[PDB]
Amino acid sequence: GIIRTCRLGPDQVKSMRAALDLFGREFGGVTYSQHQPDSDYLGNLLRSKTFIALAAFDQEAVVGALAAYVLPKFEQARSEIYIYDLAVSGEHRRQGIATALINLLKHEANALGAYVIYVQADYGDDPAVALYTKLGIREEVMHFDIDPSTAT
Amino acid sequence: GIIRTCRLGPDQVKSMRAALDLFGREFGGVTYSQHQPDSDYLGNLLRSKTFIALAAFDQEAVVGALAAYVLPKFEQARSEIYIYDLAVSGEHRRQGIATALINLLKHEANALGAYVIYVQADYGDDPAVALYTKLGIREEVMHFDIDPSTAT
Ligand SMILES: CC(C)(COP(=O)(O)OP(=O)(O)OC[C@H]1O[C@@H](n2cnc3c(N)ncnc32)[C@H](O)[C@@H]1OP(=O)(O)O)[C@@H](O)C(=O)NCCC(=O)NCCS
Ligand SMILES: CC(C)(COP(=O)(O)OP(=O)(O)OC[C@H]1O[C@@H](n2cnc3c(N)ncnc32)[C@H](O)[C@@H]1OP(=O)(O)O)[C@@H](O)C(=O)NCCC(=O)NCCS
Repeated sequence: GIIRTCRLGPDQVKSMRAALDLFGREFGGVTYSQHQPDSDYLGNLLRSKTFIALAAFDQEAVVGALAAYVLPKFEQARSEIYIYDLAVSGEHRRQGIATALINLLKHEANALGAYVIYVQADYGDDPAVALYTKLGIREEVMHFDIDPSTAT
Repeated sequence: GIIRTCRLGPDQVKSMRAALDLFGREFGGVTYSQHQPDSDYLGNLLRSKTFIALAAFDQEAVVGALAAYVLPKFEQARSEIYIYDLAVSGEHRRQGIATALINLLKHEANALGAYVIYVQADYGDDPAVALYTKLGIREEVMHFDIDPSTAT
């Protein structure tokens, strides 16, 4: 029960595949565990300045993970970080794991001169909504999906 | 009134600064026109595979612009495109400009193997909401902002 948090680098594709499994198990979409990208693709993601993979380790086991994207802005020299997925092992809930990964993300943001971190949640994901409401400021917005298949 | 649409490259920082002015004027935030990043920063954005700047030209004038981010996914070898800003000159509305830039974005998505394009709107931006409702599928969601200043 000694938890370590870190940002994965491209030497850690093995721990990254294990974070992928955590997502699949926790979101029900094992979508995450078959059809995983090959090792070069994962390595290339971990090499980018614009993708942030964070993990919490129990021993060598991955018990929490967070994937976020850095969005370098165009109107001004500044950045925003967008949390895409965040999961914690079911056997490890209510132990501060999600909060520690978010805390590490803030340290990553500060190093990047990113001025805000933001994350989105569906109506009904009450854990998610409770966590983010404790940690940040809620706004409500609309999302639209567009199919590129219809290009003309 | 011959409109041309294209994706800017790093040789076109001049047209990109003009797209920045269109945003500032159209969103009221001229935030967009002072404090612009320097030319290397803009050039580096235009060099990335992960940032998409699209513009519509009347002569040499920029009359529409769209900034989007490609999000290479981690669970699977695939991508999503996230439209950040989209603006059209006030003297050029109701002429198909926004729709053409979105159409070009779909061609960019198809070339990238991106499978979806998505965009967000505030309750009350009825042009935006009407455009996106004609073009895609609305969902409603929550957004939370987190201040990295509080890292511990
Ligand atoms: C939400 C989740 C990240 C929680 O992780 P966690 O380590 O157990 O959270 P932490 O221990 O650091 O922080 C707990 C805080 O989150 C909130 N919360 C967490 N789980 C909750 C739950 N099951 N029910 C209600 N509120 C919850 C609370 O606000 C809580 O604060 P508190 O203990 O002071 O009341 C995750 O375990 C989960 O259950 N599902 C993943 C879904 C998700 O987060 N986002 C959508 C997937 S991308
Ligand atoms: C919204 C905006 C992109 C419209 O651009 P446009 O070139 O005039 O749009 P197009 O001519 O290609 O397409 C028109 C469609 O958009 C919708 N629409 C566009 N402007 C509208 C308006 N002012 N009022 C109501 N609906 C509008 C309609 O659905 C319309 O379809 P229709 O002509 O068949 O009824 C832009 O000009 C604007 O007014 N404000 C920018 C705000 C924004 O788009 N997003 C938030 C900023 S990031």
